[PDB]
Amino acid sequence: VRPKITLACEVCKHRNYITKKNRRNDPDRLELKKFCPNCGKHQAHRET
Amino acid sequence: ARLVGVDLPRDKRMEVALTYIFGIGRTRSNEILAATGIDRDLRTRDLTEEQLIHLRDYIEANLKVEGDLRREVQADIRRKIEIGCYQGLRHRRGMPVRGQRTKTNARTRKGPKRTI
Amino acid sequence: SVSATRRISRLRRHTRLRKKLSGTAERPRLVVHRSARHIHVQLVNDLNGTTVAAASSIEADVRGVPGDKKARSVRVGQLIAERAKAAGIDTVVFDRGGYTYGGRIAALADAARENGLSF
Amino acid sequence: GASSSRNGRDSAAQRLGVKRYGGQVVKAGEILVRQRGTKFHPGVNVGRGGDDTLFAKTAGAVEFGIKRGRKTVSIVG
Amino acid sequence: QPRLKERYRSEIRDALRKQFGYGNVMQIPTVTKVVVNMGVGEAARDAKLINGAVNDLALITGQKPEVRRARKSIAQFKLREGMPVGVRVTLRGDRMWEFLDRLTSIALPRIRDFRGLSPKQFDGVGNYTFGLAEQAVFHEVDVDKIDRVRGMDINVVTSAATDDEGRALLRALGFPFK
Amino acid sequence: LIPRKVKHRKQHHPRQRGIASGGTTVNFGDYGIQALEHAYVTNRQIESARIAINRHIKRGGKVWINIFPDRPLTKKPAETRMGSGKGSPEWWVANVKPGRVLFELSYPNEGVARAALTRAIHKLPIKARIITRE
RNA sequence: GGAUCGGGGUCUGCAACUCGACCCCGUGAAGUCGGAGUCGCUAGUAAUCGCAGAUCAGCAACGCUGCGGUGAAUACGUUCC
RNA sequence: UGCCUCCUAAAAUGUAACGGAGGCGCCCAAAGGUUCCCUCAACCUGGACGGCAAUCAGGUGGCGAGUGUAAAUGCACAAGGGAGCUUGACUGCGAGACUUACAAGUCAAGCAGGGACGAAAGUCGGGAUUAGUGAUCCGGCACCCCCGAGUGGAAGGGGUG
Ligand SMILES: [Mg+2]
Ligand SMILES: [Mg+2]
Ligand SMILES: [Mg+2]
Ligand SMILES: [Mg+2]
Ligand SMILES: [Mg+2]
Ligand SMILES: [Mg+2]
Ligand SMILES: [Mg+2]
Ligand SMILES: [Mg+2]
Ligand SMILES: [Mg+2]
Ligand SMILES: [Mg+2]
Ligand SMILES: [Mg+2]
Ligand SMILES: [Mg+2]
Ligand SMILES: [Mg+2]
Ligand SMILES: [Mg+2]
Ligand SMILES: [Mg+2]
Ligand SMILES: [Mg+2]
Ligand SMILES: [Mg+2]
Ligand SMILES: [Mg+2]
Ligand SMILES: [Mg+2]
Ligand SMILES: [Mg+2]
Ligand SMILES: [Mg+2]
Ligand SMILES: [Mg+2]
Ligand SMILES: [Mg+2]
Ligand SMILES: [Mg+2]
Ligand SMILES: [Mg+2]
Ligand SMILES: [Mg+2]
Ligand SMILES: [Zn+2]
Repeated sequence: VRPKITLACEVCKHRNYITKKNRRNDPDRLELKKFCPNCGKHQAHRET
Repeated sequence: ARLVGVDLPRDKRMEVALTYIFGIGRTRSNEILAATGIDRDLRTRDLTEEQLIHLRDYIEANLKVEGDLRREVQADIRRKIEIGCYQGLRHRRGMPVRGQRTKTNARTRKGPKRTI
Repeated sequence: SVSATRRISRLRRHTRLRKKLSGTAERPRLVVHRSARHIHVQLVNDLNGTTVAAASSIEADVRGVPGDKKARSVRVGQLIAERAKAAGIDTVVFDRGGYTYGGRIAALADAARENGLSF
Repeated sequence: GASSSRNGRDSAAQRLGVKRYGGQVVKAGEILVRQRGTKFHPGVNVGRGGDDTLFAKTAGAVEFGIKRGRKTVSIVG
Repeated sequence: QPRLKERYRSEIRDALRKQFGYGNVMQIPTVTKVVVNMGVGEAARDAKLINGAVNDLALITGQKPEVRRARKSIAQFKLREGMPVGVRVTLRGDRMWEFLDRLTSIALPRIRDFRGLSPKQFDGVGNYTFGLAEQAVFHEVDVDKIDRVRGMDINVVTSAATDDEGRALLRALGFPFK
Repeated sequence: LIPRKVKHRKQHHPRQRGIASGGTTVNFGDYGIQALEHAYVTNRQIESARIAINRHIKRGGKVWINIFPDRPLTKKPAETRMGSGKGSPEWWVANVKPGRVLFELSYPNEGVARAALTRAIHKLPIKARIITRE
């Protein structure tokens, strides 16, 4: 009910960040602006 | 159109529409519409404000209305309770006061069936 | 009373901000006090509590400013900035004194920023 | 017999308490009092810590004091 | 300019002079605010309050009301925290004045079997509370476009330090008493 | 005498060292039994002493018990090895120290009260004495 | 729908509270067709509407015995009750 | 039977028993970050439905409330209540500490990158804190292109997560 979801950068597809989330509290695949070291800047890191 | 506080519903005729008032019946309406000149066949949605003035004084000066009948009726039944009369005791105990039969009846003064 | 409630609430607010903002000899507290009529400001450096500079809208040179309390706040802002320069101070921390940032207080702070004093 | 071992477990002792006492010379970053909650408060030159650890920002001497009821730890450089 | 106010300054202030000997001109009490509260328990069921107890006071008080939320949980009342359980408005200023003026003028004497309302209802400091039981008290709301009838409970909060002067200023404003 | 509830049903033994610091003088009655040694005094002992008092006086006067057996003493079931947990509380005990006043009498007659009080001391697991309100 | 209540009354009766009938105003309950079960009725019948009488000063006359206005639908038949 | 909290535990730390008590094997996309604002419970007085206790008003009330969750230590300066904007629930690090048989565990100023909030000062490397966890092995996946069994690839291996 709290799976480990990985966040991938939208630009270089780089799966960077792993965190947890409540599927029932938010069923949709969430997005956060995270810092991408490959891009060297913050971009959207949507789940896989 | 609130007449005196009873708030007559629209689309209604005078002679019965006035009867919703607590204290004014059909026979009473026959005179509230007679001493004011308002015809029997009318729609209350067509009531003129000047006419409502013509009956906003006649009722209060020659009739008696909500509140100042309910207060009187509770006042005198209270007087029968306080004076310790047969009617007062009967009214407290909730069975008929006018000598009605109390063996297979008195359901109106009592409640629904009990079936002990 | 309404005045007591305002004074207590404003002291509460300013203590709240004073927990984190302190001001020192090199970068002091530029603390504001606006009444309904005037605004005073004073540069505190509260390691010993020695006000190194002060200004107000009470002296005639700010009284005679053509305009309203916005202008009489920008006047006192430039004034405290120039005598902070005179005292040898160029960077401060700005203490809202417990009032909302905005209005005459923000006008004073902006005037103090525009002419050398660099919080 | 009764199996009254309903309560025989405990957690590890976490070695809390004051680690550097008053007047003791410490280097920067060195933890002074590890504790639960803010039994002591960070004074001048003392940081708090994510688990309320009260380390030293700068080298110098530990001193304990009172700041409006709150008891505090500071370093004098 | 509200006429009850202009006449308030015209005679009630100096009447309060001639009645109470206040040493300073600002000791004179005044109605500081008027709080009108719904106290609706019939909203925790089916959560209907918007067009019943909001669009009515939008026309009555003239100002959009606050939805007072629950603060604790009560099992006997089937209520939990975070449900709309009241509706409140706090009136100040000329519009509060006009609200009392209209109320005493063309609204208050219309309630059924009304003869004046209790003067003992004071809380001991100089504030007054009472209630009503029907929306048609005001012309602004009609009966062919409303739901079931309800009522509002009114606090009137004055600067009076005690009950005799609170009641004195309410009477001078025009509140009926028995 | 039984506590109507206790926060901690299994306590350590109350500690019998030192002179009693409170409840040392006669405070309600005019006669008192005062302890001269440490003991745990059970509720049964207290009750038996109280009955001894009240049916040596039979009437009149009144008896104060400024000692309450609210400290539990546990007991392992009768036929058991050591150490499978603490026993269940079954004795209720008051920790009396030398100098604690255990019982007080008010009685108009002197000798009857004194004899009743000694009758109670003989009921107690303790050396005690009669003291007065000066 | 007209029970229910307050108030005001008429008549009878020595007398109307226990316990009479009738009248006026306002008040306006239960009751929206009634379960299991059960009743009457084949023609001027059921149904429905009044009128009259005996008893009776008065009457709880909706009871009982009578009079007339309007006025039906069905019965193939005896398997079953 | 591991972990967390208290008492035992003898006022540093630590300290045993099949000693006394409880919790945990999560939860939260906000219940995180930040900025700003607020103060609770209880009691008393008055008030349509409403009563002891729903909402309201006024007093009194410094913490007796609350804290996602046990207990302790804390927190009213709030860490408690509310609102706006956000993703620092970062990447590269890390002087120096605590703790410790080892393995582990814990704290950390501060520097840089790129951001959030803030007018600034600043704060932010999840959550008031301390449980919510599992070494190594062996594998999986994404990326990097490091090695590539004659050579070019590839297979396979390696690194980072
Ligand atoms: Mg959500
Ligand atoms: Mg421990
Ligand atoms: Mg943490
Ligand atoms: Mg003591
Ligand atoms: Mg009818
Ligand atoms: Mg019905
Ligand atoms: Mg119907
Ligand atoms: Mg007859
Ligand atoms: Mg006869
Ligand atoms: Mg017939
Ligand atoms: Mg210790
Ligand atoms: Mg020790
Ligand atoms: Mg367990
Ligand atoms: Mg947040
Ligand atoms: Mg908070
Ligand atoms: Mg994470
Ligand atoms: Mg390091
Ligand atoms: Mg930066
Ligand atoms: Mg900015
Ligand atoms: Mg940092
Ligand atoms: Mg937690
Ligand atoms: Mg192996
Ligand atoms: Mg090759
Ligand atoms: Mg080859
Ligand atoms: Mg490969
Ligand atoms: Mg690395
Ligand atoms: Zn990227």
